[PDB]
Amino acid sequence: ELRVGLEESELWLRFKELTNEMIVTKNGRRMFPVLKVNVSGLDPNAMYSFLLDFVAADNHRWKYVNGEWVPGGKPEPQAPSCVYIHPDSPNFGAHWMKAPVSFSKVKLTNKLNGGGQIMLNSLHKYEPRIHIVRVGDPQRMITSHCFPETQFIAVTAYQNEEITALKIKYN
Ligand SMILES: CC(=O)Nc1ccc(-c2csc(N3CCOCC3)n2)cc1
Repeated sequence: ELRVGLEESELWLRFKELTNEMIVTKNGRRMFPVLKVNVSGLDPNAMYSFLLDFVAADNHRWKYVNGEWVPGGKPEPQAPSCVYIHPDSPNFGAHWMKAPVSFSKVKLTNKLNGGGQIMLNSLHKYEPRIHIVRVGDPQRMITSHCFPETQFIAVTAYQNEEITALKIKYN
């Protein structure tokens, strides 16, 4: 059976405890932690592509007030659906199962200036999601997994000084 496990889940949870934040910039910013997953139960002989997108978590915005995150207004219109294609795609099941799959090069932006980046609205919460797409399949089978440990609020600058400190501590 197909199993996709989050790697470094305890590191993600140290960030989620504080409410995790990821910087978005005009030119794009890599994530820390990096999203990495282990995979078993693909057909080692078949070929798949791996995709990453970011699902909006709430029907409202957030704001950091008196040291706490609280509901911060109505949401901005949905960011356009951008998908990040894992650079190893397409590849054999055996390739994806050989070692954890890392999305270390994805960049998050708040400006649609292209470059295979993901556009996010500042002060909104997102949950990373991975899709596995079978190659050459007339049914276009796709399997999708969410990772609740990895939820974060997109920000143009860190709000929580503890997040700023944790980002330096572990990176
Ligand atoms: C059942 C069903 O809805 N299937 C399905 C839906 C969406 C995709 C999809 C979305 S972007 C994509 N790419 C991007 C280019 O490289 C790999 C393929 N594939 C694939 C299959």
